[PDB]
Amino acid sequence: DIVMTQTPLSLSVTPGEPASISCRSSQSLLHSNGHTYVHWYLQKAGQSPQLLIYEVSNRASGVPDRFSGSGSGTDFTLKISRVEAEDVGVYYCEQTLQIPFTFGGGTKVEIKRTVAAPSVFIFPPSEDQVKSGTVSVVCLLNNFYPREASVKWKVDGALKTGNSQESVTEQDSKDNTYSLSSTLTLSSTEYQSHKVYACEVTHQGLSSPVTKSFNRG
Amino acid sequence: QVQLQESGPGVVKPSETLSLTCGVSGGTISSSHFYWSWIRQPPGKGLEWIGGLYINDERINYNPSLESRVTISKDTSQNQFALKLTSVTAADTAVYYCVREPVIAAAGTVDVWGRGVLVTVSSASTKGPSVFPLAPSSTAALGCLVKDYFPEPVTVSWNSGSLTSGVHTFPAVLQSSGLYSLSSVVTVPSSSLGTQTYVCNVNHKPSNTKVDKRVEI
Amino acid sequence: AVGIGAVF
Repeated sequence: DIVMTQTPLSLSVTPGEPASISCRSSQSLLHSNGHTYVHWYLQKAGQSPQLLIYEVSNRASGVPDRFSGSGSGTDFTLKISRVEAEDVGVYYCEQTLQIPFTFGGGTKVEIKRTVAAPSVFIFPPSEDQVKSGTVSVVCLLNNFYPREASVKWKVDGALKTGNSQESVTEQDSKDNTYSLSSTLTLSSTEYQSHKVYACEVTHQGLSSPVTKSFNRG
Repeated sequence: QVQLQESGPGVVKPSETLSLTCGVSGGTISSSHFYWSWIRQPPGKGLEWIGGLYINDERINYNPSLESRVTISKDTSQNQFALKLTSVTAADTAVYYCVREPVIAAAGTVDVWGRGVLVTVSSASTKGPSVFPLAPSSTAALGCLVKDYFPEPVTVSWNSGSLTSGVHTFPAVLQSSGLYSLSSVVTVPSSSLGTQTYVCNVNHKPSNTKVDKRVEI
Repeated sequence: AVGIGAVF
């Protein structure tokens, strides 16, 4: 199988400057008929892939002049002369020279903006939740940039690993920020076996850790 | 002109057979110079090519990593493109796309993709969610935990869809129980808590479940 | 994609 290697994994662009993504094949994509069978797609969030460029350099029929493709052989480059808000998403290269067709791992293109620290909120679980027999304690990190962030759960001052799950939104189209939920899930018994619950947040927009806590009841 | 309309069951039990259909709106499946493909995308993991067929010679190609289990057919009787996959496991949970590709640029300067259908492989029973309000213990965050549902997806809105700014609905996570959980939050002016009511509306279409919860402090 | 090599 032909391996397609895409770089970088992720790119941050401020709107209007060019972007350049790289794709390299494990073997030549030139057919003896003289065509080179490599293609570029954009897949926006929750949407199906959209063909941007076919056979290295040609533009698919509805794609603006701002997208262009270059390269030969084994090395290919997609260029976006000016990235606009509408161009965010995951770009893929693909070869259709040999069976099976194979795609690159994808390049996530996001919008760069000023570093923004998260606003942190902790939600004590409602009585309904406690009578249900299992409880979820939610810690919300809202409207931060960039996407990297750390959340530690501390129960009665002790670090608590496991029993927690995280989830992150796509980049918000208005302010280019991210939000994150960290949910610590416990049984009602274990949950009521402790008193102080805290989520401790670190992020490069912060000068020091941010801790939000509550005493159960 | 041509649109690919996918359909199939959302849930398939493990070891059973997945079956998907791709209807051809605005044309016939027997048009010359087109290649028909099935591609899948596991949640958050990139695109895998399954197989395809070339109309002019009716050669059918399979990805060797799946070739044992997959059947791809053209169905002239129903103007349909079909995929069947036996002995499915959780590894086959993915969004499935059919695509029509012009094998030559004279036949077309763009391909056509179906909207994509989510197929979940699980033994869980279709179940509506429990909804719990999330209240804090200058600006305030409120939310709702949408818990213990199967399968995906769920719809969350605020105040019957009239409140959309500052709303973040986080991607669901699969629990060890095999059910999903997510949270939806919104930031509001604290000034407003005395005169405004906030209600999360949860619509779980696969189970016909509709739940409203008022969030208050 | 537009253009399929494996077919030729």
